[PDB]
Amino acid sequence: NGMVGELVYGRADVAVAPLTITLVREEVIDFSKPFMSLGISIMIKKPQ
Amino acid sequence: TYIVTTILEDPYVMLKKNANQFEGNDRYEGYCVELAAEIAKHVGYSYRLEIVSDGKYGARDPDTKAWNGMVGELVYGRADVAVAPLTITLVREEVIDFSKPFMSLGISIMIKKPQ
Amino acid sequence: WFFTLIIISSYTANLAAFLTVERMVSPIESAEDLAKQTEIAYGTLEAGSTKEFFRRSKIAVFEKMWTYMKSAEPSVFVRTTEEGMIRVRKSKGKYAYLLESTMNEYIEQRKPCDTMKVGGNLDSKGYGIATPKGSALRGPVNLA
Amino acid sequence: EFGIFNSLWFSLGAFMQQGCDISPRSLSGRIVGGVWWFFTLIIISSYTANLAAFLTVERMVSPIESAEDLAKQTEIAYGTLEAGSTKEFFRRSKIAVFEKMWTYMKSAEPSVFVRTTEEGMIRVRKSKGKYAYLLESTMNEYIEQRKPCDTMKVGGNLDSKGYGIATPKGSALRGPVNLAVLKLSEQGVLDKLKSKWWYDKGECGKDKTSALSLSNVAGVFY
Amino acid sequence: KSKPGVFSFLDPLAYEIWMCIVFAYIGVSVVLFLVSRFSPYEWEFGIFNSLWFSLGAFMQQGCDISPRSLSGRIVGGVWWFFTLIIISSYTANLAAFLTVERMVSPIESAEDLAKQTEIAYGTLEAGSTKEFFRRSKIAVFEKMWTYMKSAEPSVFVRTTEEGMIRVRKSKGKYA
Amino acid sequence: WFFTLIIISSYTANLAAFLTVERMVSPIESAEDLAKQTEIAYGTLEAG
Ligand SMILES: O=c1[nH]c2cc(C(F)(F)F)c(N3CCOCC3)cc2n(CP(=O)(O)O)c1=O
Ligand SMILES: O=c1[nH]c2cc(C(F)(F)F)c(N3CCOCC3)cc2n(CP(=O)(O)O)c1=O
Ligand SMILES: CCCCCCCC/C=C/CCCCCCCC(=O)OC[C@H](O)CO
Ligand SMILES: CCCCCCCC/C=C\CCCCCCCC(=O)OC[C@H](O)CO
Ligand SMILES: CCCCCCCCCCCCCCCC(=O)O
Repeated sequence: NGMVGELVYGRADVAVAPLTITLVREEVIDFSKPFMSLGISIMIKKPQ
Repeated sequence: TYIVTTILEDPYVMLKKNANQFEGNDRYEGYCVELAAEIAKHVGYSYRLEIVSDGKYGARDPDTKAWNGMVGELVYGRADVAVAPLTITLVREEVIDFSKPFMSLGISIMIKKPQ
Repeated sequence: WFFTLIIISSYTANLAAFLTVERMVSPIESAEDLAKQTEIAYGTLEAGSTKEFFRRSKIAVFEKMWTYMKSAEPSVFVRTTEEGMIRVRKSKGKYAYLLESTMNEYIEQRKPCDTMKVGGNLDSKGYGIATPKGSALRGPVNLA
Repeated sequence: EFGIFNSLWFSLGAFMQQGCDISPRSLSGRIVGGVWWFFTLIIISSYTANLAAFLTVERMVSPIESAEDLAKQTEIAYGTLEAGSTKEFFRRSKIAVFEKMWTYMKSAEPSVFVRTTEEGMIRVRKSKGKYAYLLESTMNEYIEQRKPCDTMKVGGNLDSKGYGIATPKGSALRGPVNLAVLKLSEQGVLDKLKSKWWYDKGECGKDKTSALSLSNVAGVFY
Repeated sequence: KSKPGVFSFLDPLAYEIWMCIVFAYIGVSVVLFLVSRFSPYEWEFGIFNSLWFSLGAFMQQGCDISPRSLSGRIVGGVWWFFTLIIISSYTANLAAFLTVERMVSPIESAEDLAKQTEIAYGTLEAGSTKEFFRRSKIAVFEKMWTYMKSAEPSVFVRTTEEGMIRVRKSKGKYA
Repeated sequence: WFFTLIIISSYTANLAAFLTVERMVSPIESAEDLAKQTEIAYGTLEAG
């Protein structure tokens, strides 16, 4: 489904979204080198 | 059997203290050596951990327009894969293929511990 | 005189106690910190990659966090990112949300400004530009 | 006899919890005296209490916590390696903060630059916290966990870059190697390896409060 | 075992502070005497009374007599200030001493030994204990093994007697 | 005067210490303690 679907089934020829590079998606499409590095992080209520 | 080029940089690839006592791939220890082990296990192939003679990460000298170091050793067919802390860059990307980064990093500030 | 001596010493001693513990208070500056303590609760989206990261994790800290999150009633997990954000806002510092760093930083700059990101990342991911397999755009886009 | 000089002496003695030769006798003098007595009691107790707090728990604070701090301040020096790409990042930056930092670093006497990372590390060590060295984050974290364990990394990263596995341009290993790296990343192998070789092998993984020395009361003697 | 020490009540301040307090006491008493007397306009602050005023000021017991001149009041005022700072410093540092003596948690687990670095520890070079460490799959013992590998001077002992004596001699730096 | 100053400071200092850090101590630390004491009761399963 989604943007990966739209690329696999020829409906689109590029995706420029925050699309996470992963093994499963790497198998079916080609990714570029990451344009934005990130990770999981902790958000807390700001101490006032 | 593939030749896997490498550089000497702690803690990536380090000569074990019992270097003379060991021979082969078990001459070396570190982060990158176990990475190469795992990569081989997943792909299949077998390898020997060669070390870049010059001991430098590659660069293209403008005067001669030649590649040195690991990138040179990889572009001129001497090596089959480089498992080292090579930085992904545009100039190097044009000449070789890189994998997705196995380690993200950046520039940072080092100071003396406050006392 | 005796009453005075006891009462004044009590005032001084208790004020020292107040100021000393106010000076021992360490915030959450890391994930293991959130893990080992129990006073603050924390959760993630019910459906998404973060939950999967936790479910499949072989690392001690994240295994512990998963065991906690699963064995938690009322459920720490939230329906949508907005729900988690509001739960953090209205929890009064007893709920921490766990989410992608980029969304965290974005939400940090949106009023109400009563959220912050603590510590480094637990994981490393990237976002990329994607092209169909065997496209001619691939190499140019990568270099770009 | 509360003339102005005696008034000043009464008040001083009240604040120092010393005596008085004379006390007020009127209602108005006693109100004044009473509130000054209450004020004194609170203020002195606050001084003692807070000094106890300070001496009980040690909070050591790093002056720097970001790159903009190195930018705005001037007392602390900072420089890179000439040989490496780090210098070049600054030389061509075109971000305000880093452009300013480059302008500083170029016009710095003596030379902020060093030849090798060892030289920079020693320079940071030797100085009492007046030189900050800019370098790759991974090397920074490694050095932080190695002996003598007297440095630290401060703030976030200034830029973002990656290390990859390289293969020759036409190679058939490419796709397999790429998928291998992604698989390792997602299985947590790479994190584990980094943890092992940075932290688990780390050399350097709130008591015995001392007598006050002459040095931290020398001012009162002077 | 903790045997306090007969004059341990002096511990909050260094020996040099106590000795300088005594010198300051004498100097203040002598200057108070001098500025109170040689003024021939008046000549109750002889030397003995000066010493008594100063002593009582330091102990915050007040006085039968206070200085009336400007010079005597300057002397008195600075000695009052000094007294206030020094006494508060004594009480504050004593609180600090007794508070941390009360925060100290003993070692009573393995991970406790593992995480810290102040205490060193070893085992026989040949034994099942060493094997248990070498093959250990959990964090704590793996970390302890890694530490024991990088031991200088060598933690491992030839005989149990050697280890026992090392513990005895170490003064709580070897387990 | 000197005695008074030390004693009163010791009282204030030690109360600060007490109020700063809580230490709860268990009365029992062994079976012989249950034996010697009589204030605390103790019993097992009626049959086991
Ligand atoms: O490729 C992906 N890119 C994503 C990018 C973003 C954002 F940063 F906001 F752009 C987020 N947001 C944070 C979480 O709440 C929803 C919105 C989700 C993403 N998800 C969903 P996952 O399945 O949870 O990873 C992807 O899959
Ligand atoms: O590909 C590259 N990989 C690199 C990897 C590392 C390290 F992290 F240690 F593994 C280092 N360290 C920088 C810190 O001091 C020690 C050497 C430099 C590298 N350089 C040189 P630069 O990028 O020109 O500075 C490269 O080129
Ligand atoms: C015979 C002559 C005697 C006359 C002179 C005596 C003066 C001594 C006492 C002063 C403190 C008085 C004021 C105490 C402050 C009250 C503040 C208060 O009640 O605060 C409420 C609180 O803030 C709700 O939240
Ligand atoms: C009628 C009354 C007669 C008056 C009697 C006079 C004596 C005053 C007494 C004590 C205060 C002296 C202590 C305060 C000394 C000031 C110096 C100081 O605090 O210096 C800090 C420095 O500026 C670092 O920034
Ligand atoms: C104004 C006079 C006040 C009285 C002060 C008491 C002086 C104590 C004794 C001073 C000598 C040194 C004592 C410290 C010795 C030590 O513990 O090492």
